[PDB]
Amino acid sequence: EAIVNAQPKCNPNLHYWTTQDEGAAIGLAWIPYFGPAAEGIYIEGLMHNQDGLICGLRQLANETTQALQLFLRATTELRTFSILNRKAIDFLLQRWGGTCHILGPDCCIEPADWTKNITDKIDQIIHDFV
Amino acid sequence: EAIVNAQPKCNPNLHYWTTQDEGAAIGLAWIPYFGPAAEGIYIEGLMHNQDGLICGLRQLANETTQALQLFLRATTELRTFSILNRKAIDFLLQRWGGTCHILGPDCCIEPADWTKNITDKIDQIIHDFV
Amino acid sequence: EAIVNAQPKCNPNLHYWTTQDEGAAIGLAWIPYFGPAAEGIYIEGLMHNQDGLICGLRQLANETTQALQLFLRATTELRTFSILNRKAIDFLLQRWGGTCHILGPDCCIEPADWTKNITDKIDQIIHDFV
Ligand SMILES: *[C@@H]1O[C@H](CO)[C@@H](O[C@@H]2O[C@H](CO)[C@@H](O[C@@H]3O[C@H](CO[C@H]4O[C@H](CO)[C@@H](O)[C@H](O)[C@@H]4O)[C@@H](O)[C@H](O)[C@@H]3O)[C@H](O)[C@H]2NC(C)=O)[C@H](O)[C@H]1NC(C)=O
Ligand SMILES: *[C@@H]1O[C@H](CO)[C@@H](O[C@@H]2O[C@H](CO)[C@@H](O[C@@H]3O[C@H](CO[C@H]4O[C@H](CO)[C@@H](O)[C@H](O)[C@@H]4O)[C@@H](O)[C@H](O)[C@@H]3O)[C@H](O)[C@H]2NC(C)=O)[C@H](O)[C@H]1NC(C)=O
Ligand SMILES: *[C@@H]1O[C@H](CO)[C@@H](O[C@@H]2O[C@H](CO)[C@@H](O[C@@H]3O[C@H](CO[C@H]4O[C@H](CO)[C@@H](O)[C@H](O)[C@@H]4O)[C@@H](O)[C@H](O)[C@@H]3O)[C@H](O)[C@H]2NC(C)=O)[C@H](O)[C@H]1NC(C)=O
Ligand SMILES: CSc1ccc2c(c1)N(CC[C@H]1CCCCN1C)c1ccccc1S2
Ligand SMILES: CSc1ccc2c(c1)N(CC[C@H]1CCCCN1C)c1ccccc1S2
Ligand SMILES: CSc1ccc2c(c1)N(CC[C@H]1CCCCN1C)c1ccccc1S2
Repeated sequence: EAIVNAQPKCNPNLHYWTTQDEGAAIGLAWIPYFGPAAEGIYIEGLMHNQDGLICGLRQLANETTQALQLFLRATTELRTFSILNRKAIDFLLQRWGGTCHILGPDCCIEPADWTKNITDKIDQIIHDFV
Repeated sequence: EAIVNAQPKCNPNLHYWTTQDEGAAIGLAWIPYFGPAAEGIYIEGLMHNQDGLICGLRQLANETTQALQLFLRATTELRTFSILNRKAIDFLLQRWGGTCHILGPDCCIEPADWTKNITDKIDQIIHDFV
Repeated sequence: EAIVNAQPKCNPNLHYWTTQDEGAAIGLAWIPYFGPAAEGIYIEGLMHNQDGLICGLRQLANETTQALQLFLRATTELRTFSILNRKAIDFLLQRWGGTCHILGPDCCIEPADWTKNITDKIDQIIHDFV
């Protein structure tokens, strides 16, 4: 489904903050006792609207809210950390949750290079005829 | 292993309640501020004992308790939400956790349709003989 | 990467404690009301330094701390239980997260036994010639 920004405005640039899971620690800075305080663990970056990604992203987050709110309504977990892990699992189950019928539309198996390994090796049983 | 109900009685019908992860929201009902209170988020349904599923299910839950209690004894999590996700992961690891030896018993790869794509395409190298 | 113990000493034996997820319960011992208290749920064992595993293990845990501390710094979860599950998911995504190109280096599909099922069944179309 296409994402069409339907907001009164779009800030086309995204000045973001995040954390780094394992920033190349400098010396002992990784030791909690010596390291940064809560305020100083953030990195920043600036992204522009190439391919319209920023305006699309603002619209996507907006459109995500209904399903996210409904998901939160139905869970009894107080804080939910597992959405991305569950999506990773669902990505795998959609592809590998059943028998992979080769050359079927729902089987992500490419036998290309290797059909050329047997059809190319027929001239070792037909052309080798003596 | 077969499930054999060994209870003094069986209620053969299951009047159930659950939640819907993303019920087709009507208007603004999905907004927590406007939506139902805790008591009003439930859907209901009624299932009968076709194939003996209800009596089997009551027995299954009964038999599950020992292993579930022992699992809970050994975890330090206060509330456990991850059992089904872990079972999904284990489903995948059992099938795809090693090398898939095609036509082996533990490899869920069907090369059927496509063995008929090469054995059917031999008459393009043997019957085409000129 | 090789693990080289660089500690002042190594205790070469590991007297360990753990829990058993589902110990073969004896009678009603699995019922929380009747079962062991927190102190009595542990099993023990003793492992020696065969293959240098114990000294390697002490070094591995030591070397793991930087990345583990940095991971903990960047999470907002108060208690983290999901590291091993996430590693299991990542194990699967590395192998099955894309299209599996058979006989490619990142495709864990063995067509061995079964290339001998078609190359062995050529003498049913070539040697059967009449
Ligand atoms: C995702 O993006 C959507 C588009 O920006 C957001 O839609 C907003 O939704 C709220 C309600 O949830 C609307 O607020 C209502 O506004 C009406 C009318 O407001 C004035 O404007 C009309 C002309 O449209 C005018 O004729 C009226 O007389 C009002 O003066 C109020 O009557 C309601 O009580 C209510 O306040 C927003 O207007 C609406 N925005 C737009 C641009 O349509 C949506 O909220 C976003 N989702 C999230 C989760 O943020
Ligand atoms: C799963 O289903 C099982 C089958 O319904 C449940 O088994 C129940 O287990 C409890 C103990 O955990 C038993 O309670 C005991 O009962 C005996 C005897 O009770 C009376 O009956 C005998 C005849 O059988 C009679 O001769 C006696 O004199 C008694 O008058 C008591 O002595 C014990 O102290 C204890 O209370 C249940 O009897 C038993 N039910 C059945 C139908 O066997 C099991 O509990 C279920 N699991 C869960 C987790 O719910
Ligand atoms: C993983 O294993 C590593 C190797 O065992 C551990 O390395 C330890 O790291 C701490 C700091 O994080 C060091 O403590 C420092 O020690 C120096 C010097 O101590 C004395 O020794 C030198 C000779 O090396 C001597 O010349 C000095 O005058 C000192 O008398 C202090 O100056 C610092 O203030 C600080 O205390 C350990 O020395 C170091 N151990 C070794 C064997 O190198 C590492 O800690 C382990 N990681 C975890 C998470 O446990
Ligand atoms: C469906 S994946 C997707 C969707 C939208 C955008 C992008 C990727 N990326 C990078 C992701 C970015 C997202 C926000 C947090 C920091 N990270 C790096 C980007 C790169 C350059 C300009 C704009 C954008 S927006
Ligand atoms: C091993 S999967 C399994 C095992 C037992 C039953 C069923 C599936 N289903 C539907 C599942 C049902 C379970 C309870 C919560 C609501 N959902 C829909 C069923 C359908 C119709 C009559 C009886 C049953 S019992
Ligand atoms: C990369 S997997 C790995 C790495 C190091 C060791 C081992 C496996 N095993 C068994 C695992 C053991 C680990 C500690 C908790 C209890 N369990 C059984 C072992 C067997 C016998 C002697 C030494 C060792 S150390």
